[PDB]
Parts: sequence; structure tokens; C-alpha cells
Amino acid sequence: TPVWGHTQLNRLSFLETVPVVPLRVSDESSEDRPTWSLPDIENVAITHKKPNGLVDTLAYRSVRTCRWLFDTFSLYRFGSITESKVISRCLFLETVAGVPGMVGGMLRHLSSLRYMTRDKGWINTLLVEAENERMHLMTFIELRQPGLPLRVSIIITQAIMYLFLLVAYVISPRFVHRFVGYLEEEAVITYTGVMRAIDEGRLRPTKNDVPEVARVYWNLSKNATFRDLINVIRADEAEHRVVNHTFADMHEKRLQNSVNPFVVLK
Amino acid sequence: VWGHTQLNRLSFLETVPVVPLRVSDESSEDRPTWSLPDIENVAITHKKPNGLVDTLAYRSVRTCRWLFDTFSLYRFGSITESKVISRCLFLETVAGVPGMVGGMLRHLSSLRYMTRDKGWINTLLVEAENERMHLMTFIELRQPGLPLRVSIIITQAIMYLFLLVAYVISPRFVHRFVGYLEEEAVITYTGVMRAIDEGRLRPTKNDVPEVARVYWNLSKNATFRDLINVIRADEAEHRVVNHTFADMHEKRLQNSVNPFVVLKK
Ligand SMILES: C/C(=C\Cc1c(O)c(Cl)c(C)c(C=O)c1O)CC/C=C(\C)[C@H](C)O
Ligand SMILES: C/C(=C\Cc1c(O)c(Cl)c(C)c(C=O)c1O)CC/C=C(\C)[C@H](C)O
Ligand SMILES: [Fe+3]
Ligand SMILES: [Fe+3]
Ligand SMILES: [Fe+3]
Ligand SMILES: [Fe+3]
Ligand SMILES: [O-]
Ligand SMILES: [O-]
Repeated sequence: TPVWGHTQLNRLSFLETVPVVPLRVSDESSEDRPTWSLPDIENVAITHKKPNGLVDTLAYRSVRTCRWLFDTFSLYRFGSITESKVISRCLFLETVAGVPGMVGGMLRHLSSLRYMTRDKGWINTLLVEAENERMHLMTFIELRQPGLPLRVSIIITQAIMYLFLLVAYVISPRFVHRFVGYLEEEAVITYTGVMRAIDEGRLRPTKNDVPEVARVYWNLSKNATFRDLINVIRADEAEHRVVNHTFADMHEKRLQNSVNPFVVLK
Repeated sequence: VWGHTQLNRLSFLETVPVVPLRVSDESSEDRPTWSLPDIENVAITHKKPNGLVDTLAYRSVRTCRWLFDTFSLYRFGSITESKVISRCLFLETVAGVPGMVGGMLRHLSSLRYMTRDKGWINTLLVEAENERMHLMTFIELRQPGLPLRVSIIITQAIMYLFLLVAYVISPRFVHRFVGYLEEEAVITYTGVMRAIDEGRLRPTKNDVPEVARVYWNLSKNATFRDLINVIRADEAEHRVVNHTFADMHEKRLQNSVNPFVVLKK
């Protein structure tokens, strides 16, 4: 269908159409949407992959070290579970889950560009992750819109974590791939916790008007609940878990410059 | 069957030796869909410098071109096919950079500020994947020397850092610079097409590479000329797209909706 041809290609600008384009939520993201079956991802589960040497271990300790600081500073520990404290958590953390796949994608892109070699499907995997995690932010910001302290600390988090991820990937992209491996091992835990807690009525959900952004992106029928939204977000993290653990492994074996195994499922 | 059982496995390393190399996976699934006789009337345009920033973006490129052409010897002697491919190989390394840094910075901005991005990221990201496909194509038709492989490495560094600070200081200027660059590219890519029609240039690569034939949806009959003709249209999509995006900045419209994402749907 698209009416994009040479009369449009010889234009100077389309600045003028800008005021008459609708803001339909589906545009927020590309069409590489994830498609999960609620009854199948329902049985997603908590795994843990053994660290192989020093770098796998450094990686695993840092994620533990961070889970522990975060969990304590943020008071997630004592008090009952709450809607408020779940989404506030997911909101802040989702800002930093978006970074990794954009540094890997972006650097593997640049490498492809300077030794003029073929990437074999790695770049388009990482950037859909980055995107897919950015859409995790976009959903929770429909649910809780935070205030000035939490926002200022999100900005300093990105400054710090952009710098670490960036310079970690240049020196050991296995490290960073291992690190998201384990990062997501914790993401999966935290979310099955939230579903379990709904199922045992300890956190019975108030936000069931699932946002339009999330309905389009996960193709969810109108009658979907917070628990159904959460699960799918948890299913996404199990994928990333396997992808960054498969990617780390591949490096360990010196298979960086080999086909991205997840291209086949497509 | 991509479900829990696959998501609950730890690693898919054992699958690497059983997955085959396919040209269709070297990019995403967002491919140019051109029809040759339509895109034969792409054309050289020039946007008016609207103000001090544009004038600076334009005068940078014009000097980059003058310098590069006297230093590369483009104009010295006759057009040859080695001289065209040499050049476009060099330059198409540089060209993949801008969309990526742009795409990245905007991604980053939606995360820290928690704001809709409204279609820019992807367009700016497939824009980088496109230029890299041009590049993967040109690596098939020539494999450059050691001298040039070094010249290409160091030039990434200067250019990467340049756009990094440029896009943080002023995205208006970058998009314009990019818009202007892609005027010049269409000029070159028409000089070439015209050189073929005249017989001043007789390509020998009128076997077009596999990567390119499924990236662009061409036939095994299509030639060098036809390849230069789908690429040129890519360079004119980035010409408009980018001059529009930079008009959106000049007007404080850089957080409205990217208009092209309707111009598809
Ligand atoms: C391992 C951690 C939390 C588990 C966890 C979650 O519980 C959730 Cl809910 C998500 C989304 C993720 C996403 O990765 C996630 O990693 C602590 C990470 C702390 C930092 C990175 C510091 C503050 O910079
Ligand atoms: C020669 C130049 C421009 C013409 C031109 C072309 O002739 C071509 Cl063939 C293309 C593809 C493009 C793509 O954008 C292109 O811009 C100068 C480019 C900049 C440098 C060399 C240094 C890094 O600053
Ligand atoms: Fe994650
Ligand atoms: Fe996430
Ligand atoms: Fe190009
Ligand atoms: Fe270009
Ligand atoms: O996440
Ligand atoms: O280019």
C-alpha cells in the first residue's frame, strides 16, 4: 500500500504535514512486537546459569551486590507488598534495562562498519530488546507518574550506567552480556513474586484498565488484567535472560563473529 | 513454538553449529520497497540555508567534499569503476554513523525523561541499517587495501566523536548536515548512472550481490545501474527525512509525532 515514491523523494521537507498526523499509540514502536500466549508463558519459571570463570563471577557478584543495595535502600523489604511500591520499582529499574541493548547494538554496528564485515543478525536483536524494555518504561509511566526526586536520580543513574555499560562492553562484551543474563534472572524473580502475590490475594490489583500502549504492543484483548500485563513483561525477561546468556557463552567460545542463533525463530 | 520451555532454557549455544548463514538475516525485516521505473526520476535538490546553523552545516559539507575530491583524485582523469566503488565504499562507512548516534541519543532521552518518542527512534535506526547495507553491498564488489582499511578505522573515531557531541549540543545542525550530505550523495549517484548511459563507464559488476538482491527485492537480471538506482533512492529518503526532522527542530517540533510513520499506514 505505502505511497512513498519519487515525487515524495524530491520534496524538500514534510514539515507541513506534521500538524495533521494522529498520535496513534502503535507508532511508539516498530512492528517487531512480541507475541505471547497467556496460558503458555503462565508456566515461565526461575532459572539460574552457573558462572564459568572469573568474569562470569565478577558479573554475578555485581548483580547480587546491586540487588541487595537496591532492595534495602528502596525499602522493598519490610512493609507489605503494595501496588505503589511494585510499579515505582519497575518504573525506576526499567529506565536502566533499556541501556544495554543500545550499547551492544550500537558498538557491534560500529564494528561492522570499520572492518566492513557482516554482523549476522546480532544488531537487530539487541535494539528490539532496548526498544522492548523502553516499552516497559512507557507502560509503567501510564501507571505511576513519578515526582522530582525520583526523576533526578533516574538521570544520574543513566549517566553512571551509560558510562559503565559502554566501557564494560568495549573491554568485555562477554561481561556485559553475562551481566544482563543475571540482571534478567532477578527480573524474572521479582515479577513471578508479583503474580504469586496477586494469586494469594496479598496484593489484589487496582490498575486493571491496562494502558492502550500495552494493549497494542502485546495484542491484549480489552478484558486483560494487571496480572496478565505483568506476566507478559516477565516473559519478555526470560527471553532476554537466554539471549544475553547465549550471547555471553558465544563469546566465551570465540563465536562473536558467528550467526545469531535466534534469527531462526522468526 | 517460542514459548515457556524455550524461555526456560538457559543457553542456546549448542544450536550455533546447526544454524546456517542467510543473507536475509544480515538486516532487520524493514527493507526498501522501491519500483525501478518510479525511482528513475529521483532528483537533485538543494534546501535553502535557513539560518546560521544551516549555513554552518552546509559549509562544513561543501568543504568536506572539495577536500575529499582533490585528495581522492575523483576529478583526476576518467571515471573508472574502481574509482567509483573505492569512493562509495569509503564514504558509506561514515554514513551509517549519524542515524545510530541520533537513534541512540533519542532512545536514551525517552528513558531518562520517561517520554513517548513517537516514531523517531526506529526511522533513525533503520536509516543506519540501510546505509550499512549499502556498505555490506560495496564490500562484495571490492575488498579494499591495507592503507584504506586503516584510513577507514581512524576516520570512524573522529566522525563518531564529532556526531556524539554535535547531537548533544545541537540536533538541528546534525540532521541538516546529514540532509546536506545526502544531497551530495544523490549528485554522485546520478553522475554514475549518467556515466553508464553514456558509455563513459562500463561496469563489470553487473552481477549484483546476493545480500543486495533480497535486501532490495531485485531480480537476478538487474545490473550495476539498477543497484546504483535503488541506493540513490535510499540516499534521497534520508535527504527528505533528515531535512524534515531538522525543520522540526528549528520549530520546536522535536517532540511531536515523526510524520513518516503515518506516510506508511
Ligand atoms: C538486580 C536488581 C533488581 C532486580 C530487577 C528487578 O527486580 C526488576 Cl523489577 C527489573 C525490571 C530489573 C531489570 O534488570 C531487575 O534487575 C538490582 C539492579 C540495581 C541496579 C541496576 C542499580 C539501582 O543501578
Ligand atoms: C565526499 C563527501 C561528500 C559526498 C558524498 C559522496 O560522494 C558519497 Cl558517494 C556518499 C555516499 C556520501 C554520503 O553521505 C557523500 O556525502 C565528503 C564527506 C565527508 C568526509 C569524506 C569526511 C569524513 O568529513
Ligand atoms: Fe530486563
Ligand atoms: Fe523490562
Ligand atoms: Fe548510503
Ligand atoms: Fe547516505
Ligand atoms: O526489564
Ligand atoms: O550514503
